[PDB]
Amino acid sequence: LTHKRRLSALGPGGLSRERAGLEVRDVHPSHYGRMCPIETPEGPNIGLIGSLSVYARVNPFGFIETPYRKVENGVVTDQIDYLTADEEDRHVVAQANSPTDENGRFTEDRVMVRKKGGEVEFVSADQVDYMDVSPRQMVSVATAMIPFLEHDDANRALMGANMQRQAVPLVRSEAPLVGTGMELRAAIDAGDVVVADKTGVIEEVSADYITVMADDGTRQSYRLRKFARSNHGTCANQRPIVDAGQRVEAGQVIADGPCTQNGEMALGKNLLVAIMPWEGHNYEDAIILSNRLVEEDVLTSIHIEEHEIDARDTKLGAEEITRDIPNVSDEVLADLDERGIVRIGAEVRDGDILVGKVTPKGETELTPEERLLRAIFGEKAREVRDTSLKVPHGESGKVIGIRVFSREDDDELPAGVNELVRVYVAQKRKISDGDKLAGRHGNKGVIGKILPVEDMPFLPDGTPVDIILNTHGVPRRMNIGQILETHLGWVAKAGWNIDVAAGVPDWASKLPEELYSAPADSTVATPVFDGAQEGELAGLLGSTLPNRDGEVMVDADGKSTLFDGRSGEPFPYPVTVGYMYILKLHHLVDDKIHARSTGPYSMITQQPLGGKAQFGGQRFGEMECWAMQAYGAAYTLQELLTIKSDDTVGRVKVYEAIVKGENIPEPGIPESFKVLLKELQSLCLNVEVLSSDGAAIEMRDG
Amino acid sequence: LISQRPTLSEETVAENRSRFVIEPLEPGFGYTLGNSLRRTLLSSIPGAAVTSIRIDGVLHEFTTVPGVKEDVTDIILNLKGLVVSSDDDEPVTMYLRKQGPGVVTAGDIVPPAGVTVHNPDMHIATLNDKGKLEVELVVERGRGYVPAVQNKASGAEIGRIPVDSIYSPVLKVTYKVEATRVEQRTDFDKLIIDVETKNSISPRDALASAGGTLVELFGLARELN
Amino acid sequence: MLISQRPTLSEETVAENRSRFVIEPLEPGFGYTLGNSLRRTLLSSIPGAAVTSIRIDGVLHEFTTVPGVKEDVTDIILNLKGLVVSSDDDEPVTMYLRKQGPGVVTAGDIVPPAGVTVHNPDMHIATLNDKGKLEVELVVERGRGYVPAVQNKASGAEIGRIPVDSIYSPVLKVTYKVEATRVEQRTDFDKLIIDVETKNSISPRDALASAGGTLVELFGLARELNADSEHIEIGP
Amino acid sequence: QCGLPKLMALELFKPFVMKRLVDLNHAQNIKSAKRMVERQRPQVWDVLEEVIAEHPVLLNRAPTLHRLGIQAFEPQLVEGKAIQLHPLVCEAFNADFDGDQMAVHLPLSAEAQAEARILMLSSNNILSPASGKPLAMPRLDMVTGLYYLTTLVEGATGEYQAATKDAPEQGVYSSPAEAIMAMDRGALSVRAKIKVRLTELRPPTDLEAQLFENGWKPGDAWTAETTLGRVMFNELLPKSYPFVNEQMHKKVQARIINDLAERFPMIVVAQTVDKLKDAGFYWATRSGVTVSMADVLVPPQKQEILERHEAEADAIERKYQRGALNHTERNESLVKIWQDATEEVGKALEEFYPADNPIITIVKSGATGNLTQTRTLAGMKGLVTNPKGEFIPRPIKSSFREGLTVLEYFINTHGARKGLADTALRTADSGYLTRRLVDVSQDVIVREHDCETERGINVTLAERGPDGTLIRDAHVETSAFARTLATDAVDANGNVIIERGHDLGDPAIDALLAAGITTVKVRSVLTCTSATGVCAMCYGRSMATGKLVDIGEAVGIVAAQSIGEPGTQLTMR
Amino acid sequence: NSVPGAPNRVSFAKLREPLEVPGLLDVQTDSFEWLVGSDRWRQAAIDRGEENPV
Amino acid sequence: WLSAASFQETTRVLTDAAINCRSDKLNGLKENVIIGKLIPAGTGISRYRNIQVQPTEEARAAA
Amino acid sequence: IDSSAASAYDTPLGITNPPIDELLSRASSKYALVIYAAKRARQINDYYNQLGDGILEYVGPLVEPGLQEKPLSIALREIHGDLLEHTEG
Amino acid sequence: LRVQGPREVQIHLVKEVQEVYRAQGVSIHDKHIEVIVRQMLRRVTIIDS
Ligand SMILES: [Mg+2]
Ligand SMILES: [Zn+2]
Repeated sequence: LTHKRRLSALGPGGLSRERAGLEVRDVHPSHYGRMCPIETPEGPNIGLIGSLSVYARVNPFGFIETPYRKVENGVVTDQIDYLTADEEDRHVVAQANSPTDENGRFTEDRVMVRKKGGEVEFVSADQVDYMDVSPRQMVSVATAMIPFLEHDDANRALMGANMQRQAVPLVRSEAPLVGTGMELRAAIDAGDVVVADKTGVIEEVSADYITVMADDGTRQSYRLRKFARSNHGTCANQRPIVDAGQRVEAGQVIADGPCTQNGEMALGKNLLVAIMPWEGHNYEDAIILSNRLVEEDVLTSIHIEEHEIDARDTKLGAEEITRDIPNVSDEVLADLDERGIVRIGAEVRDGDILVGKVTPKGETELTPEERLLRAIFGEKAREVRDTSLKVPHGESGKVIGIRVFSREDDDELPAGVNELVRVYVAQKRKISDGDKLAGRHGNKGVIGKILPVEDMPFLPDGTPVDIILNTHGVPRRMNIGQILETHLGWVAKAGWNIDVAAGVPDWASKLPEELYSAPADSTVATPVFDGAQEGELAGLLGSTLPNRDGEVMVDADGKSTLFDGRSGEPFPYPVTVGYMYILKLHHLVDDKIHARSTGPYSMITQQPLGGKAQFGGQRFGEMECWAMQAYGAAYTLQELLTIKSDDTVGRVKVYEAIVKGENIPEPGIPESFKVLLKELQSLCLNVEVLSSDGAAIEMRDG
Repeated sequence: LISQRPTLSEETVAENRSRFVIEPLEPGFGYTLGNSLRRTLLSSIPGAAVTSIRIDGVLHEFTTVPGVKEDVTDIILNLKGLVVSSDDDEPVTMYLRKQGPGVVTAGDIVPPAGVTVHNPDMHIATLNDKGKLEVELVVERGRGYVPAVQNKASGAEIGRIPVDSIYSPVLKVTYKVEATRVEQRTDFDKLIIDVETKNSISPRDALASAGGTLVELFGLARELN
Repeated sequence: MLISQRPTLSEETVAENRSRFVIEPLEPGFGYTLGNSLRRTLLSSIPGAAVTSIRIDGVLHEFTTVPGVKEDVTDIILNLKGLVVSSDDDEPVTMYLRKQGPGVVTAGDIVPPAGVTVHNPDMHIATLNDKGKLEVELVVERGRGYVPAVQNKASGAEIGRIPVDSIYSPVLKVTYKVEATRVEQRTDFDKLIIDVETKNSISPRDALASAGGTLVELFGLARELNADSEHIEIGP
Repeated sequence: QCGLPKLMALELFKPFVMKRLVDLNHAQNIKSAKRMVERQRPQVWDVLEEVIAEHPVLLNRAPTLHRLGIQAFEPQLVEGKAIQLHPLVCEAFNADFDGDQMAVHLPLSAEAQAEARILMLSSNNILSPASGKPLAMPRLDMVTGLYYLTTLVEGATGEYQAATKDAPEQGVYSSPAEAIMAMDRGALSVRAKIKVRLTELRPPTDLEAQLFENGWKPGDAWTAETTLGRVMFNELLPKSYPFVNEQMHKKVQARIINDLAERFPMIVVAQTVDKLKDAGFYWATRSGVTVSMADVLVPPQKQEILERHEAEADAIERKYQRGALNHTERNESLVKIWQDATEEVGKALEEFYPADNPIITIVKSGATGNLTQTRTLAGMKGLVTNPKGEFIPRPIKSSFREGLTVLEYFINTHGARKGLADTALRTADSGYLTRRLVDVSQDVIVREHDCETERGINVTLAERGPDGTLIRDAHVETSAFARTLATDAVDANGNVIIERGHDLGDPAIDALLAAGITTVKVRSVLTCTSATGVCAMCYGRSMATGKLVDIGEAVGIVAAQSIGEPGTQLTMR
Repeated sequence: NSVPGAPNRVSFAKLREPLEVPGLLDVQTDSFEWLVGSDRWRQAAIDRGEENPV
Repeated sequence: WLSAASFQETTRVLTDAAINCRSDKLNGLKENVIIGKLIPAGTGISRYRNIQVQPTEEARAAA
Repeated sequence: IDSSAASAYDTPLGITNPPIDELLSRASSKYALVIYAAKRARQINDYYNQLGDGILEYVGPLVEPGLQEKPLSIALREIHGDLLEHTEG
Repeated sequence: LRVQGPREVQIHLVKEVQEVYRAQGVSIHDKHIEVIVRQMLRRVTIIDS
């Protein structure tokens, strides 16, 4: 949804990331209601990419319009007018939060307004001729789902908005305890939910099809996608939430999406949190988790990988996919069927054969030793090269689907292609060390320890906490929104009953009539710029209802006396506890780990390639060379420059010496220097290397 | 110096809960005993739970059964909530098989001799007029948490679906001290520990097993001197 | 069930009265169960005897200094609190300390009554000046743990008594550290290390044995609820 | 030590594993060994653990701003897929655990392994090459833990009480062992003053002379009036280091570590730092430092100050409306009024906040945070800036805890986006400057020991003195330290105080100031007669090792990196 | 309350909403239907006031 | 000319070096880094590279 | 005397088993200690991989090695034991 | 440099760099600045060859 609503300032006919100074990367005062000032990339594209506001529309000429309420003679009317920046500058626009009477008359004589150049000033009520519609008009869709946004710094809000788009779908989703109300609309308009077309009753409901009868007499059948790979490898499946015989209405949600529960966006889970250092395992933005998350598959996601191999038509011969595989053992081909492909549901480990393809090799002059070995063992030398598809390094899972394309079956294959088979591998990844978790307020951090159930500090009732957050990270980052969210979440999943006896309490004068009491496990909504205040939050904390034992575990300050899991002695001071809604981000060590001992090399310059998918090495940049020179380690720098990167004979000699246990040979001349020499001579520059005598040294040794 | 040895008493709060009191104890010693008992109860109490299932018409976990509202993943997630007690060391096999419209619960599973299900009211799957479910489960004993065992390691077939097992039958254990026992001085603790189980075993048996394990450990900690 | 490997206990002498006991291998998570319980039992279970209160002749009202001896009241009290004594009678007993003339007063000058013995006759107490006397009466009780100085139990019957803190436990300092080991591709088994320092009236091995015995008695008391339940059997 | 994932370590050490498992007859030849390694057989892991013994690897994190960005560690195997890093080297790598990644390189030859073990070991690089201040020192959590442990609280449980006319002194313990036994019973607190007899801690270089005429040997007993926490902290320090008996602020710990580095071998300093880290982590979790809405209090006089300044601003605006004012004058007056209001609110918040508040404890102990951030969190946000770089006459008078309005949040977004956009440009300019400085000064390498030159550089120690006391200059630690004198220091009534060629230090500066000498002539690389590069004596003491600079060390690169490293935090004003 | 089937969620909001949130995908669908020239776009242009819908 | 060419303004530096026919003596950190030779700093100098290590006479005889 | 006995520390572990300061005292500088150790390790490794049936020229480890101790560790132990000598060039 | 001499320009450069570096609470020893200042005064112009 955010990608579909993105405004980009880069491309043909626009700016560039290099030719743009600190003049366009600023929030002009005309962005109020037309472009979100919070949501923008935090990398090199900061300020050049944004998102539309919630209420922003587009003019026929291409300008962006926002609605305003027309107010005349100090009385706010019910007519909405859309004004662009030019039409907004001439008028004076008030604030959406200004108090109004029952008819529309302003109670106060001073009203906050915005002038032509912004000029936030107080003017009389008769001067006002326009007013905003909602306090959350300036924010986008993603930023409108952060509770207590006004208490957070702009940088923290930006980071939270950016990280909120990287959450992965979990096996089972759970709606947040505290939300902002912009979750039903986001889920419905995102498109991954199923919406009934006409009212009626449900006839047949299954895991893969839903049939809805209608009052008119027309039957509608809905097909639900089940375990379909998305663009980024995650799993997207839809599950019904209706029952046979239930009566639905037009516009009602019938089946949830990947991250959806009953039509509400749900990207994470509600976990009990404690704000305290713990033995240094949560030092410097780290996170400690309980083992209950691993045991009960709370933070578990399904990732689907696709492997494809094609047998095209070659000049030297024809490529055929079959289970010949001339040089293997017998146990490798246990899982392959008659046509040379793995069976559906057969688990494949790293290095296992998925698709067996044999391609012609052509006439080659084999070494005499190889010919002698083949003659002795009787394995005939056939002009075939083994090109079997194997599971890449560090990947595994369970095969769930195989799709085979053939030209003879009337398929629109590209020219020169005869066979094409794609194999899908599905894997369930549990939470583990190194995976990144983050909330909605810009607080991120990798997991450094997963303690068992017994080691976690537990409430006096006996409930262990599930996640522990460092204290020192909150004050220095100005994100007390997370503390307020924790307090309100604890109030939310406890139930409260305000004692209205002897008059309504002073702090609860402005509370709605439906917030005076709520049962346990209730859900609350806190809009962005008009929600719960500090006083109401404190009153709710002080008026919660006890647990099944008739005791209150958290006092009026939001703190509790946690015990110690591994010692048994209670902590000397109370610790803040509550429920925090955290998200699992798409930065997993399963995809970030990389290593290399010997791999592919480039063509023009004999250097290793780059990238995890290409099995490349890590770049040793100029700054690392400066550091090595500063240390004084000449030999390490020499070896890194020559015998690991460019010395062609040096690499093989080093590998042989390491295998045989001998000494590492002396390095030679890197090939990049010879390439530079050949490039200089092509510019009519007579570069020659002189020896001690003065005669040139030839570079054509071989 | 007091020669009055401590004694243990039991009081029942509910069917599956109990409260035990140990008194008198030396000052500063009530907490540590409670912590040791809680850790042993939550860590090393043996039990029984399912380990693998095999549905009729499916081959892997990431699929759906025709006529069933819940796919195989949801069925597996629901099946992890079964509390089953077994007294046979080697794995046993249970059978579940229902056809036609209705709701499949834990009461439709027919267990062999020596194996029982303590919650014949949970929800597994719901079937319409065109759905048939036939799944056989394997029950094995153990303790702690054991992850899924792969087909390659176990040398199983394709239709067998490994399932995570949680053998621990203890839900929630807490403790509190009073420091109210007085014989000649007013500084003697009184440990009060609350035990709750998953109805698989009575709390008395869980406490007895924890006491036995700790007796073995603290006996080997002194006999090998 | 059965444990993968039976834990073993070994002793490493560090000084005249000190040891570093190591218990390994242990199931993951049992190291912290054993360590704190053993520390508490070692510190506050073993019975012993120590000085409860003293009365110094010549010092009745002002507890500032004792004439004729270089050490003041505080230094004498600190020196006496370090005295090790074993008593056979549970009821309190009274000892006497008399020295005449200049010299050095040691713990060997105290006359031991029946059933009361001292283990450090070479402990410095006070240094008398020229032509000085020192008569101090010591009260020895028996108990366990460490009990602070209880105030006077009388409303003025005795005024010369000087209550002092009593260190009944023969074990002085216990520190436990838990590390991690590996057996067969399992870097989660815990190894328990205990460092125990005790007085000269008992050896650290005997203290550990007594603590283990008391803990076995306690958890057997907990076990008697159902003696035929399934538990973890260490073996032989 | 560092944690290395088993799969990554196996991939890196593949040839060594192949050779070793061929030697152990686990495979018949090289191809079989390679197949076994690729299949990840169970017997591979034992060989892998055997071959990574005492084989250092290099860890580097981009960008590498100075030498301490690349250090050598001893590898270890872990179950997970994340590299475990020591918490004391986070400052050296400038790394935080929120998604950062590091690259691991493997030295191969004997020379490379020797260089990794000796030159680039993480236990040998504790002191910065730029200023000499330590980097592997407790910070954040450890500093707060030590601050809680070593602080003193009056009126705590079981404190020392003077002897009365009826009872002796209460709170005197015969040994720290009895003190530990007492606090476990609840009768003592680690922050209560006591008198405990110590027999294993050296006297604080003052009571030693008074008590022990000859010296202090282990086993001697003395009475110290301190708290149990300070006793534990002094037990952490080496045995021959005198008792400190001070509240361990960040500066105090830095001074202690510098003294240990100057007086003790680097291995002892490393062990002491590890022990301090362990103790700080153990005591940090029991310090009771938590953040809550209630703990974020507001001053009660903030409302009155805001009302008074609002009345003054209204009066100024009314005077402007009468015509007897200018827009620039009105803006300047409003800016001054709101700055005064912000200062008053900050002072009120500082006075109102208790000393036991977790936020105040974190800020004052030197762990992290600032007074400005504390004022912003609770109180007045302060004046804000336009996107073009101009103060707005209307400030934000509502704190984050109370909740900002729409337009104030809009202006805050303006400021935050401006700062975020400026940071990247500043960092890029700093990188360019560092590159130019490194590429310029590369032929400055130490070549000799002494060039035998009489020339030098005049350096001032004391300028005037209020009454002839010769007050030390505030910038003498970076102008006169770690330099060698060129000529003998001669004062009135000429006496040779410090001889030629004596490396200046704190005692040398103190002696020079006490003798009435204000200026000295120190040798510097500006005036050197060396044919190629500079010499060891002219360069002087190396800021990292702590002794004379080794012959052949590249000093130009070190100087360029030291100058260009603090470029990101150099805010333009 | 606009959505027929929605979970109950008590709200702390104190201001009545004068205008509901518009369709979040109109920014592209309306533009593309203008480009094609669909009948609904023609009707919308006629109702909005125009001279010649093209 | 090699360090100057590697630093900045490669075209002008190369043209000036070609016209002047300058000779590079290959004594520097960057020049030796480019061609893969040991830098003349730290352990790369002649004083430290030419160390002769032999067992002492006492250990030679005892072993 | 505490000042005379300032070289008191716990038992070094692993890669720092030979104290670095004592090695520096043995050699002249950290560079002409890296070269020292590297050349001694190369000599030891050449001794291990020697043919055996030819001419014995390089001397083996002068100190008793461990089970699978690295040659560099043996070289450092020999350096710390004053069992070698060197002459700078 | 032209008016006073090569010493005063070195003093001025070191002082001006340190004033900028000391304003942000950054401690850098003068011997690091002195190498760069030395590398800037290694050449002279020829007017009477
Ligand atoms: Mg980072
Ligand atoms: Zn010189």
